Amino acid sequence: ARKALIEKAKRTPKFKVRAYTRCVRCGRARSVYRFFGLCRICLRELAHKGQLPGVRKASW
Amino acid sequence: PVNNRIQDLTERSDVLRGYLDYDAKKERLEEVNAELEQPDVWNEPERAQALGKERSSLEAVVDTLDQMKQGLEDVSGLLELAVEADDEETFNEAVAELDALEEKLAQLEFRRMFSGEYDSADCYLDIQAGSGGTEAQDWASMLERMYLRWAESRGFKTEIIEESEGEVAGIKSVTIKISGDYAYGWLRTETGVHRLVRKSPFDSGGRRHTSFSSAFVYPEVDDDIDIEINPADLRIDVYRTSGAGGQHVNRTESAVRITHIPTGIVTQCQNDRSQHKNKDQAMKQMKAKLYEVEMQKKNAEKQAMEDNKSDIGWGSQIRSYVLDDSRIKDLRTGVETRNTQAVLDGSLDQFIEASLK
Amino acid sequence: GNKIHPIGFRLGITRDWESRWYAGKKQYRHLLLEDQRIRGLLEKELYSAGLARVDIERAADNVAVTVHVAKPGVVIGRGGERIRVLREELAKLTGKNVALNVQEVQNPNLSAPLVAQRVAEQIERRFAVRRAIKQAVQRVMESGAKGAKVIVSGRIGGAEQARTEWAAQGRVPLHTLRANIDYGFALARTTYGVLGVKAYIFLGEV
RNA sequence: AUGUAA
RNA sequence: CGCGGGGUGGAGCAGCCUGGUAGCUCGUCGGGCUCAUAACCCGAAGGUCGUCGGUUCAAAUCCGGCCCCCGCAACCA
RNA sequence: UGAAACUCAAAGGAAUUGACGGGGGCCCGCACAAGCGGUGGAGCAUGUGGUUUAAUUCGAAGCAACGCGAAGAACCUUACCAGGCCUUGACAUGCUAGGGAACCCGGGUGAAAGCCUGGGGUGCCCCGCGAGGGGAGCCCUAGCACAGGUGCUGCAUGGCCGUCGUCAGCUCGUGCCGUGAGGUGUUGGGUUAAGUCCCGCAACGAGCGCAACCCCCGCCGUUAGUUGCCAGCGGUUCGGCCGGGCACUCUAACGGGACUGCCCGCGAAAGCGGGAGGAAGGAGGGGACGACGUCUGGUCAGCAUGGCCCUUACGGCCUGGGCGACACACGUGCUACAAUGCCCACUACAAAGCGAUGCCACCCGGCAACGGGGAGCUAAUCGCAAAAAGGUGGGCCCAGUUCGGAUUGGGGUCUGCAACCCGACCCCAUGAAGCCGGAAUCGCUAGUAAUCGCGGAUCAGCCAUGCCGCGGUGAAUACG
RNA sequence: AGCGCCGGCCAACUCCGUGCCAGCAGCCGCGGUAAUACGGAGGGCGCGAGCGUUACCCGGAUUCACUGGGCGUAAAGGGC
Ligand SMILES: [Mg+2]
Ligand SMILES: [Mg+2]
Ligand SMILES: [Mg+2]
Ligand SMILES: [Mg+2]
Ligand SMILES: [Mg+2]
Ligand SMILES: [Mg+2]
Ligand SMILES: [Mg+2]
Ligand SMILES: [Mg+2]
Ligand SMILES: [Mg+2]
Ligand SMILES: [Mg+2]
Ligand SMILES: [Mg+2]
Ligand SMILES: [Mg+2]
Ligand SMILES: [Mg+2]
Ligand SMILES: [Mg+2]
Ligand SMILES: [Mg+2]
Ligand SMILES: [Mg+2]
Ligand SMILES: [Mg+2]
Ligand SMILES: [Mg+2]
Ligand SMILES: [Mg+2]
Ligand SMILES: [Mg+2]
Ligand SMILES: [Mg+2]
Ligand SMILES: [Mg+2]
Ligand SMILES: [Mg+2]
Ligand SMILES: [Mg+2]
Ligand SMILES: [Mg+2]
Ligand SMILES: [Mg+2]
Ligand SMILES: [Mg+2]
Ligand SMILES: [Mg+2]
Ligand SMILES: [Mg+2]
Ligand SMILES: [Mg+2]
Ligand SMILES: [Mg+2]
Ligand SMILES: [Mg+2]
Ligand SMILES: [Mg+2]
Ligand SMILES: [Mg+2]
Ligand SMILES: [Mg+2]
Ligand SMILES: [Mg+2]
Ligand SMILES: [Mg+2]
Ligand SMILES: [Mg+2]
Ligand SMILES: [Mg+2]
Ligand SMILES: [Mg+2]
Ligand SMILES: [Mg+2]
Ligand SMILES: [Mg+2]
Ligand SMILES: [Mg+2]
Ligand SMILES: [Mg+2]
Ligand SMILES: [Mg+2]
Ligand SMILES: [Mg+2]
Ligand SMILES: [Mg+2]
Ligand SMILES: [Mg+2]
Ligand SMILES: [Mg+2]
Ligand SMILES: [Mg+2]
Ligand SMILES: [Mg+2]
Ligand SMILES: [Mg+2]
Ligand SMILES: [Zn+2]
Repeated sequence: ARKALIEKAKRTPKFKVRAYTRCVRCGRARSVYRFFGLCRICLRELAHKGQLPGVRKASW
Repeated sequence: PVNNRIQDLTERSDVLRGYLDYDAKKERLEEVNAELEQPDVWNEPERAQALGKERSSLEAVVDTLDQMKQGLEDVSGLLELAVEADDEETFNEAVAELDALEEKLAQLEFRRMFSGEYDSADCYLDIQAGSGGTEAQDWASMLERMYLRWAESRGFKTEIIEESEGEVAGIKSVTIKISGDYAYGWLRTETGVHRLVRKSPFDSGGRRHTSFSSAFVYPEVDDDIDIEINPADLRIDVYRTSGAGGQHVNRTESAVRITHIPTGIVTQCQNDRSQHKNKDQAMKQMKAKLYEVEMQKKNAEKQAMEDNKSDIGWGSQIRSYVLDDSRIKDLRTGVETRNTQAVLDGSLDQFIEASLK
Repeated sequence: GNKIHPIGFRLGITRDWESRWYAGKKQYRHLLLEDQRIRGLLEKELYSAGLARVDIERAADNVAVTVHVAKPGVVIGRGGERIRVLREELAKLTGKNVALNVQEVQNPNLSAPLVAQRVAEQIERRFAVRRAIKQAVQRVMESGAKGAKVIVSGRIGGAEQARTEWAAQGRVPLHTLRANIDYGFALARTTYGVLGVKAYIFLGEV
């Protein structure tokens, strides 16, 4: 049960509760960041790639 | 769901026509009808028995699988004639005579269970380690607990009789009392050596490792201790004692000898001065010699089990549960279920019923 | 095992982002997604050209995708034929002023992602993986780079036992921030399975 | 004190 | 029906004769130490006292009957 | 003196590189010691093993699995189970046959999915005033190729990560020694956090590591002065409130500053000890950063991917249930067992962050959860926001108690289609165990441990005592 | 027109089936799911009225060493 779900998460529900974030890149249901539309894994991949504007390795 | 409870009767009848040889019995039943028609068949009434009752033994097979292929086809047209007319009696009348054919079929499937004299005795299950080592003593324990969950499902008693836990970790031997109905019939087709192939948690460099264990199943017969002995086959001889004693040993038949006629065992006594204090002894010792011989028959039968089982060793599998690519091949028949950790939970129906043929 | 990505490690020190613009809390997500689709479409269609970098800029309602490639002609087309053909296919999805540029790749044999796709291509061509790797590192050093390192992981030669082969020359100081090192990755789909490629080129300590 | 068997 | 000694947790044994508490060792179950096991450490559970019949307020214990068990004895012709 | 049958594809000699030793030497790390606070005992939360179940989906397994993938399971999620269902499919592309297909609106049935239906109406584009044939994105039923699978293999794989280990190491080029594996360099003496550097040497160099270059905190300067700040005058309805000014503090960029530089002492040097100057000194405090390789380590359930398997089903939709079970067992935590304490009233001082059916000032209703009004704020302006410990005053007086809040009854608030399984919060009543914890065991050397609160991601809500950050108060002890 | 062989020795390589099973084998060793080592096929190599196997003899065996070996630690200096 994956592609039906990476699809069904897009489609409008019967009640607004049933809507849920999937990672728009890989389809992940867990640890989906609202700000990026991405999961923690994709977020890390792109960040290292440099394809996230302003996003950087945070050191303090 | 009723049109799926007739589809399971179509599968249970084809498997019944496959092992029972629907063709080698439709053909054999025809040659019996050709010999018994002649009025000159009662020439040696012994021969007519093994054919007239054999014809009824093949008409309980051929004719039953004919009334199951035609009777279920008449139900596939009776359930769609009550739906398109809202007729609710034609639908109570196409399942009543459908559950009677499910008993004609379930009864004829007890040609798998009625193949072993007495297949309801509260049997025992003996799992032994061997091969593999510590790995197999773990494997023997997993195979132990698996059958326990099996009996938990179909409704039996799980009283462990004898154990021997492994030295490091695991079980060397177990004896379980499967007290239930058709108990021996179910577990009978488990007698063998089950093979396990996986990464051993006990190997220093975590290698792929094979370990075996056995399961031996016998039904329940009872004590069968002592057997009755009437004096109608005993032949008690009397004579005089030998050696010291004086006059009262020269004119006295104080010694006895009890020779058992059918067994051929002899036994004497001469200890005490009385013929019947000796005859007491000679009955005593005689009971002992028969208890030895009737024991030696059973121990001879015990060695028959030992010498016909064997050997929890390599070239000796009946089923191979390999957990490193998720398969359990029962190389006897042989199914190839991919649910390894579901069979270890007790789903042996997949094997038992299919391997009673 | 361990080593961190050497480009993501130098962003805003020795290395510059590839999608450079601003967006707020309410917009960021949707812009980024289509932006990756831009990267998506072009990555396949422009492969044949020798696609090396995809810099992207945005101003209020319009976006300009500047494509670095070794063979610009293969991108633009005939006298400008496809560069126009692309811009329309592009801004169809985008829906905005999609100025599609091209830029020269001065010496592809000093562009790490380029070197990587070469070898990945080479081993789909059933080449001697060790020879490919030794070759690859030598041109990159010939072209003047102060150092180079290339590694390929997977069923090498088709072998059942996966292995890692690498080769290196000069310096490749991945711990030094001030060292400019281009990095690139290439996936080689074969009959027996996937091979991974890493290419490290040490351009200099800038 | 010990740790079999790819 | 010879005399006399026994039968008690899973095993082996104390406690009876001076009636009211059943205790010791091992084993067993839980937890620890160890990569893991044994050893070791902490804690726990466990017994119709062979039975049947009652004496006494009260029987493992006192007194009989039966059942097995070990030892001795079975001589003079 | 001295066989054979049988049996094995070796038994051996020396030397090489490692690994190990209940061998040695020299070293280091909260490893021990020296201390402080705990865990194991109680109650509860959470994860796991078992067992249970129609299903209690799956993976993780000593260190390095177990508040781990799960940074948000009532339905959704969801991969499991039961039942009701769908066959070109929820999704991709390309056809063939007959049709209009757009698109919007309803009926019945039904738990929904679906099933059986009744309607308005493709405006498109070629000839013509035109009927009308002709374009095709798009649908209906068929037939296809196909899609689809969280099904198997992490022992076929990429990528990513854990780990030894921030450990001080791992190699190459040329030369030299050896028949050869290989050694030399890389060893040795001194020094360092360090294969750090000095000296010596059949070595001479070099690469990956070490260090540095990067970020936060420390001191200071430049630029800049509201939405931030008032040292000084004015007015001051006491609210930087208004004028006014940018000194301050602050904010955020850019720089300076520390290099054993200087003095003394030891030393061949490298360096080591002490002193001054200095905000800072011997690497100033913290972060980022993880060598060749190891664990046939982890992940086919993020994703990619070879091979293998399912095609009216191992695909897909839905409703309900399950993932929350409970005789037990272990890990991680929360609250405690009290007077250096608990409670009540009043009263101060933080930082880092977040904010449009978002935060929501102030007002009213209600014991309260909250509800109803309603100002402000695209954020140094407005709000979350009360920081808590602390401080002042009062009550308690050693009592399983004004400790402790588990359990349960009842009455509600809010979210949400819906709180039976299975949410959080509020209120009244109920007021358990627990009197400091066996064997055993963990963390931490300075703003550290202990303790005290605040914010965020995820998210309708929330089972968060979890995690990631933030500051407040602030120790003990290190012979070895 | 047939016979042997195609892991290395040793010349001739891929597909399917099988899954430490069936089986191969002269030695080293193959087979426990993707086998150039088993069985089949295609393809190839070697010989050809033959091709393989078994047994035996000499050779390789410099491994009884006259040609032409050794005895400190490998087998081997007699206790003197
Ligand atoms: Mg939700
Ligand atoms: Mg045993
Ligand atoms: Mg292990
Ligand atoms: Mg006499
Ligand atoms: Mg007489
Ligand atoms: Mg032993
Ligand atoms: Mg008593
Ligand atoms: Mg124990
Ligand atoms: Mg008695
Ligand atoms: Mg021999
Ligand atoms: Mg010797
Ligand atoms: Mg030696
Ligand atoms: Mg040592
Ligand atoms: Mg420690
Ligand atoms: Mg300590
Ligand atoms: Mg506890
Ligand atoms: Mg799995
Ligand atoms: Mg949660
Ligand atoms: Mg559901
Ligand atoms: Mg692996
Ligand atoms: Mg991997
Ligand atoms: Mg695994
Ligand atoms: Mg060399
Ligand atoms: Mg060398
Ligand atoms: Mg070294
Ligand atoms: Mg060395
Ligand atoms: Mg160095
Ligand atoms: Mg200043
Ligand atoms: Mg420092
Ligand atoms: Mg560093
Ligand atoms: Mg593994
Ligand atoms: Mg549910
Ligand atoms: Mg304040
Ligand atoms: Mg306020
Ligand atoms: Mg209290
Ligand atoms: Mg007290
Ligand atoms: Mg420390
Ligand atoms: Mg929340
Ligand atoms: Mg909190
Ligand atoms: Mg041949
Ligand atoms: Mg060859
Ligand atoms: Mg094969
Ligand atoms: Mg072959
Ligand atoms: Mg061969
Ligand atoms: Mg010879
Ligand atoms: Mg010779
Ligand atoms: Mg000679
Ligand atoms: Mg010799
Ligand atoms: Mg010798
Ligand atoms: Mg001598
Ligand atoms: Mg000698
Ligand atoms: Mg002599
Ligand atoms: Zn993702």
